[PDB]
Amino acid sequence: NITKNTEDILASITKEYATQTQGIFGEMIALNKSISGTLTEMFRSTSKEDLDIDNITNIITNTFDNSAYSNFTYLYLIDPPEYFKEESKFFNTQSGKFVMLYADEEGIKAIQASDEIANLQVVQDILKKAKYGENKVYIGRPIKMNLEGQDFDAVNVAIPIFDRKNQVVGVIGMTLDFSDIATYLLDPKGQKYDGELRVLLNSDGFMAIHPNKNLVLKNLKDINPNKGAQETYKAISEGKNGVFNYIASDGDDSYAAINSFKVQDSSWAVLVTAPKYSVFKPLKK
Ligand SMILES: [Cl-]
Repeated sequence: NITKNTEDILASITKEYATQTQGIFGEMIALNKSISGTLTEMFRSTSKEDLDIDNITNIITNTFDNSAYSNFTYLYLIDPPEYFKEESKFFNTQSGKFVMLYADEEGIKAIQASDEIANLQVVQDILKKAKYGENKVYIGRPIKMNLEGQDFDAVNVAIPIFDRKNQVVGVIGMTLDFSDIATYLLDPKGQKYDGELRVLLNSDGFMAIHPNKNLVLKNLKDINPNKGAQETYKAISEGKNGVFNYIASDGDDSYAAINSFKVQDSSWAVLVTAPKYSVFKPLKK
């Protein structure tokens, strides 16, 4: 009865959270692909001497105007026309790199660009590895960012821009603030069991969302190494689904469900737990 039903409930809960999360990534990626296509067509068809800053601006703002899940949008150009830099101080990082960075107005507005964008792992990977003709989207792990004064937990999605010589000339990308995923993943209205943990992590174990904010960005395998957690970690590592006996980082002997999903070349999982004691002696709340 209760054990079987709890397992089935946890599988259902994780599936729904996974589906919703996968859809948000998919929407962001479709927008990024649209703009990367349009910008590459521009940079292939337009001489450097004829590059038009307002044409570029309008492509960005038109693409990202419609209430995206992306909290930020950026265009990094490695070697733009010099007049680009003179158009706005916001387009210049501290080291003089050219980054057009947009945040929500609430529509999008330019904000001061930072080298934090240019130094993102996805950006560096694109500059080093991207080749014309690939259909690749570069997706990061959960990281700390600070673009407007306050820290937030984020993941980045980015695509190269190319010119007619088939060279990378820039990167168009987006930042998702995991607070916006936490809005549903940690909604107290969704708490079914006492001590239930709802977690988003990548397949490597790095946590994007955990009820304990102190655990965000950490690897679950490092902070919860007990043998009673390892079966669950294997499922995550392998990109599988299932429901397991699991001993959580807070010590609670639990049922845990995993629903694993892929996003382009990245791999993620939703983990949801129910302490066994909560399942069998739930409190009247
Ligand atoms: Cl990154």
